[PDB]
Amino acid sequence: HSWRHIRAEGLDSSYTVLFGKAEADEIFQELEKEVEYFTGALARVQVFGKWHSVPRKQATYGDAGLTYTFSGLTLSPKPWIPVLERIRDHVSGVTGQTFNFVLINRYKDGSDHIGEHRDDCRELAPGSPIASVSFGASRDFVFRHKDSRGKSPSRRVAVVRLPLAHGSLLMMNHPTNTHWYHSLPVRKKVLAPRVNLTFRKILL
DNA sequence: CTGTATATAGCG
DNA sequence: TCGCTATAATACA
Repeated sequence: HSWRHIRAEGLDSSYTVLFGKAEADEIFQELEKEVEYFTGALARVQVFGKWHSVPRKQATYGDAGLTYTFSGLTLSPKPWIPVLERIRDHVSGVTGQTFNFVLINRYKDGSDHIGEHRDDCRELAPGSPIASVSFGASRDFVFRHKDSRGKSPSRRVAVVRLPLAHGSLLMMNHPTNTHWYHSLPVRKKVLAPRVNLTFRKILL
């Protein structure tokens, strides 16, 4: 109900805290108990011609039949579990949006990270918002405009930086993900784990 | 003078 | 400790 609006050219997101500390703690504990992360061949991706194990853990849950593909890796969704349905439904209630899929990224500490990218799958329903819900350690989240990259950038739109707190929701609305890359950079001083859930509308 | 795109290495 | 550019080899359009 009270949102910090994050706006810039082609950037339209909003940030709010959904859950107090006690409730966020319970949910975090239950996520740590219940979520099953991919391992092995389902945790390696191909970027710039080389394969790497991802510097974090990932899981996908959602409706049957959906798939999620990026960087040479295809993930199939595990059936929904109660903790994930409760979060999905709370976010849906607060936003008026619906989601049929969630990507979970877990960062064991500040050395786990995710590189710059846009969430612009073919399988992502056109114009649908992405709901990013975070539990555990606060981590810095960075938005960067496509045109501001690489030595002599075309222009210089300033980076937008947000800490995402325990129990928070970041809604990324169209067309944020057509124009802006995001990442979760390494933060060596962070010692504790963070679990991020990104709820999405995926096309069958 | 001139295609576009994408995890760590190797700097500074 | 952080953040910059270049780019593991292709795959396009």
